[PDB]
Amino acid sequence: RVEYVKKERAGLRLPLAAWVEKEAYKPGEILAELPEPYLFGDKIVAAIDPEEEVIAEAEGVVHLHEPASILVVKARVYPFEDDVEVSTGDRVAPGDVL
Amino acid sequence: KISTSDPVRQYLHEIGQVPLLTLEEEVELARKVEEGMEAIKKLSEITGLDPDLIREVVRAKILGSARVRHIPGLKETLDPKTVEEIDQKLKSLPKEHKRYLHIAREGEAARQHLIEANLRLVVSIAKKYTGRGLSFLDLIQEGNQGLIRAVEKFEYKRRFKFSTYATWWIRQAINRAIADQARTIRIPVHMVETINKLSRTARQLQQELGREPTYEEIAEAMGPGWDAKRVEETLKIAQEPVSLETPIGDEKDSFYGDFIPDEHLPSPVDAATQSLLSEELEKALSKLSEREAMVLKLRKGLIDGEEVGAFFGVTRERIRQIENKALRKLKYHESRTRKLRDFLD
Repeated sequence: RVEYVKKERAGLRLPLAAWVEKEAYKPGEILAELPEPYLFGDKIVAAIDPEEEVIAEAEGVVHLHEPASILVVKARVYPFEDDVEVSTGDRVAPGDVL
Repeated sequence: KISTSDPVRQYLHEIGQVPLLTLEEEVELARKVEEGMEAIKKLSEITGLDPDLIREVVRAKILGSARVRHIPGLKETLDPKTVEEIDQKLKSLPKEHKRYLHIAREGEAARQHLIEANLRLVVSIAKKYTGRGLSFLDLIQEGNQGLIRAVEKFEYKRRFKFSTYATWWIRQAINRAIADQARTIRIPVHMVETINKLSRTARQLQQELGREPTYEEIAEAMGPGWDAKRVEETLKIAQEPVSLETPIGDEKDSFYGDFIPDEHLPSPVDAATQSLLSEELEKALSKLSEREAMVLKLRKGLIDGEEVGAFFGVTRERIRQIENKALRKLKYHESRTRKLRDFLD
């Protein structure tokens, strides 16, 4: 698990900057967000933003590190239903019986 | 083994394990603390369950089981059925709604760490409001009573750091804790202050004259409504109570206590008086015409000692009427057989 970010490229990450760069939270240009290799799901421009903020106007800001937390835990993605005992874990995405 | 070295060691470790980043992680847990309230206030807008409920069932799901709701507080809530059924309603919430609970949980969770972290900040301040009348651990304790108090009030949206915001609250806590638990006898904060100035001026007074000021000088110096009467009155209360138990005279076995007499009790020559009084008064109380005698026997005698609201239904005139005549007729048959003459009382 990794915590915060800064700048170099933003790919396969969270919904944070998803608003900073309207293209993917207003329209659907995140697939065109790549600058040039097209004519010839997460990913961003070469490098455009620096920290954890809100950009109506750079208001909620916070410039800081990026932690690499090693939490020894077992991360399941697509758990399924086993109903012998009480339905443990979870389902694919719908119900959350946890 | 000798306390505090542990209670300090207890968080130097944890803190020493997780000192939350000055901005980042304080902001992290900060943000994850407001969306808590937001969430819960909204859950309530859907569950009908009072904010207390939603706020109480999310804590018991994270920090402690049924056990926590049973001992700290009695059984108003069923260990099983109550809580479980409350949370049972949070799962029934649609995706959109079950969304906040998942937040409410992680949030309270966030409230945990943030507080645990700044536990070193407490003792720091606490390291100064030391000499007053509050144990050091106690000081720390009511000190946390202002820190966690901060957690509710903070506004991460307002960019000012946390550490410094807790400062105020914390110091506020310790201060009330000083005005409350420091003495055996309780005095108001108003008089509390009124005592410092009154002791703070004595200082500049010791400074010159040489004479430990008369209640006149100290009175002038202080200000407006300060009369010599007041200061002599305001200092008696200043002094701290004296031990009922203290080495008296030639400090040996003789304990200060035997030196204070008793009173509520009728020392024999008082009980002996009741038996004569009571038996004699009641006697003369039998050679009178029931009425007035009784209403005045029961009036001054029984309930609580208003000639008007005196007798049952007869007017004031027949009240006084038989009164001054009966009472007085009473006095002159007793004076004869001198029973009550010698003022027993």
